[PDB]
Amino acid sequence: SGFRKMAFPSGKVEGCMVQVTCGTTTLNGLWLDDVVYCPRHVICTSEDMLNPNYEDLLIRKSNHNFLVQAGNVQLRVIGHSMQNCVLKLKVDTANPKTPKYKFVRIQPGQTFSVLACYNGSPSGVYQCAMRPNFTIKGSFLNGSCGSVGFNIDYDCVSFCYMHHMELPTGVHAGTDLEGNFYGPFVDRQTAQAAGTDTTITVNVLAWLYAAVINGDRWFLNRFTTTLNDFNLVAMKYNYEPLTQDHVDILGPLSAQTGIAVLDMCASLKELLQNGMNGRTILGSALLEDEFTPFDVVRQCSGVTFQ
Amino acid sequence: SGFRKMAFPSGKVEGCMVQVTCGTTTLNGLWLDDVVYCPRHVICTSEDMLNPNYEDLLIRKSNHNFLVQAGNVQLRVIGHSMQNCVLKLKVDTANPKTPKYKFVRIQPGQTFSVLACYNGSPSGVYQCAMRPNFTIKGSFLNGSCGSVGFNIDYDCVSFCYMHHMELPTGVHAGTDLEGNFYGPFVDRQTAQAAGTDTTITVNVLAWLYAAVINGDRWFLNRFTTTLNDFNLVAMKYNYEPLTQDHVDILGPLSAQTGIAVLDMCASLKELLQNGMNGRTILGSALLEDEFTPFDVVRQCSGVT
Ligand SMILES: O=C(c1cncc(Cl)c1)N1CCCN(Cc2ccccc2Cl)CC1
Ligand SMILES: O=C(c1cncc(Cl)c1)N1CCCN(Cc2ccccc2Cl)CC1
Ligand SMILES: [Br-]
Ligand SMILES: [Br-]
Ligand SMILES: [Cl-]
Ligand SMILES: [Cl-]
Ligand code: NA
Repeated sequence: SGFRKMAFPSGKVEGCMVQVTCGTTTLNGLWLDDVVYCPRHVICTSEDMLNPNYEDLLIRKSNHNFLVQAGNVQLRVIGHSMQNCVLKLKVDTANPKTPKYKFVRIQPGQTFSVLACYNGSPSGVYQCAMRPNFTIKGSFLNGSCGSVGFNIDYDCVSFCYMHHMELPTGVHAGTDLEGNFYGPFVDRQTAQAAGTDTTITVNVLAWLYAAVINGDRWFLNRFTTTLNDFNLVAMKYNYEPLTQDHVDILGPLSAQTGIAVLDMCASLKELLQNGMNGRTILGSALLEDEFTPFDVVRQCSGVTFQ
Repeated sequence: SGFRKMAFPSGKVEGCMVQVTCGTTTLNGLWLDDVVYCPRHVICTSEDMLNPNYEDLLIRKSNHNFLVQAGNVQLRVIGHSMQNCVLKLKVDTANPKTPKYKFVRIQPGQTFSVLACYNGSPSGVYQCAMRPNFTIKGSFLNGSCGSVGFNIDYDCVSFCYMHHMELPTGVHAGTDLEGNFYGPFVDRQTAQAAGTDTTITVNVLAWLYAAVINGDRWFLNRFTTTLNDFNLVAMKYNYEPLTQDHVDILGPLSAQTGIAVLDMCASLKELLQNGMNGRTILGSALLEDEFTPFDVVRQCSGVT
């Protein structure tokens, strides 16, 4: 029993973190095989950030303008290239600790673990979700760029996020490992701002299924709903629309608990209307939306406490 | 900016997890140098758990009764002994991945990271606090015994918890790595229950300082209080008493924000008496108590 924001064990990623320096700027890089990946903004000064021309900034650099440090060892850069907003530094040594990995671009609502790093050294690990507005609510300070997000389902690390910056509301923006930003964000100091965020409905439903698996049903009711009437209500509380794909993904949790998805939707409609009335669900006084259906299956028992 | 429940990176501990089997029972063990540590209840059948005489059950076991697997490698057991509620299996191979470590016993209110494991394989990491009632609100299923809790300082892992059991309310109990239980719990299938818990006041104050650092200041006010008047309110609301040592431990956060601890106590007193009036602090509608003052400094200063 229990239910916690559970990250993946971070060791396979810790062994890939390095420090990258270009001039006076230092940030983190990810060392996989003979390539170190990092935000291309490592080649900018603070002044360059208003309107950088990265092609022009990069042509002016040699391989030896990049210093890469892995623990106490300097790696020699032997090539460089830019792919979208990531810089790829080829080094003379393949990382002997490279795990089995892949790169995956995720969709809004998906979760991942973040290994926050500073100066190439890991500081901590926590879970995040890609918000519907393409930001993440992380915990990052100056020096954290280049920290990555990943999942490790089945011994393969799937890297899905690299940190590039903090927006004015204190939320975070970054790219996939091919250097494409999530959302409309750019690696330039523009007036970009996080759009209005919404709640990840399918994840709130998955977390209510977790609460039923763990033994609580107080929030259920005798009603059902159509999918369209549920979306018309949910959108008034700034919840994302629930699609038939989301209903399908909740199928295994519905089967384990015997609660039809549209009947859990009716329970959520009533929780939005009433609140908790001084109760909590899985230790929370608010509806949680950063556990996916897959995350609930990963953590909960496969037997419901009936 | 931002404030998350953050665990320590778990790699140094992952390299120490192994599977221990005794008869039909399999659980996790911690392999440091040439010793594997695990709960002593690994030697019990379900029937033995009702009234185990561990000395007698262990006297009936020899080295060959224990199978230890580290990944795909079988480690041969060459000695065994118990220390309190932990079994120590001496193995023929020293763990080449043993980190610098210590065994430390923590106090209620302190936090730590848990590496949940099953079949010797790490599955997940999360942050927990030792509650005032000596339980932990973990997340564990069958097969998780032997999972450990730890903190890291520089390169040294301080192991502080080994998982033994779940209580009827779904919370967890276990020992330090010397096998001494936290709380009045025993490794026997007999009636046991978590006692009434209380809220860790010093941690709620640390989290209010984290909220101010992150720009959430609505709960600040012109008032101050005294330690005695504040403690009368803490007692009424089932909060732990605040001591002068807690005021001193909050010193660095008080210096960083410029807010005296008794000034923040007056804010907490008003939140206890009035609620949040529909507002949230750091995204929470509850007063969070599983961040210590050091956890806030660690996260708000980027310690690696
Ligand atoms: O280390 C951090 C940082 C990360 N995360 C959080 C915090 Cl509080 C600081 N930096 C360091 C300088 C680099 N810029 C890049 C940039 C700023 C604004 C628009 C776009 C871009 Cl790409 C990011 C800021
Ligand atoms: O794997 C788990 C487990 C751990 N954590 C959570 C859950 Cl849901 C199961 N087991 C496995 C059998 C062993 N007993 C030992 C024991 C039971 C009752 C009183 C005291 C003791 Cl020490 C613990 C239960
Ligand atoms: Br006053
Ligand atoms: Br909450
Ligand atoms: Cl949590
Ligand atoms: Cl995968
Ligand atoms: Na005040």
